[PDB]
Amino acid sequence: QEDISDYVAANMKDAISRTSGVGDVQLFGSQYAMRIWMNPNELNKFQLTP
Amino acid sequence: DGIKFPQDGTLEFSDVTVDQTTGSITLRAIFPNPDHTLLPGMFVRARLE
Repeated sequence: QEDISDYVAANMKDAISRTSGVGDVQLFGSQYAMRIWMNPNELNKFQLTP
Repeated sequence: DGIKFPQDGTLEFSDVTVDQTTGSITLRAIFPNPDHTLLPGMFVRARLE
């Protein structure tokens, strides 16, 4: 779902919005985002907190 | 600056103690220094095979 949503937001939203007669264009997904998943064991190992 | 050292050193005495704060051990390498192009205390990168 995320890959498809980002592809639509990148290479489909602009062209579809930039034709004749089209008003608001809404996206039903969310584009990419760099997710950083912590690990409490590793955080404890190096003496670190979020 | 990134200049490759013309001479080559050798690794010896891989340590066994583990640093608490970081979680890493230390290794010692020996490099011949005939031309005094290296000085004590400087920061360097090492390539190990």
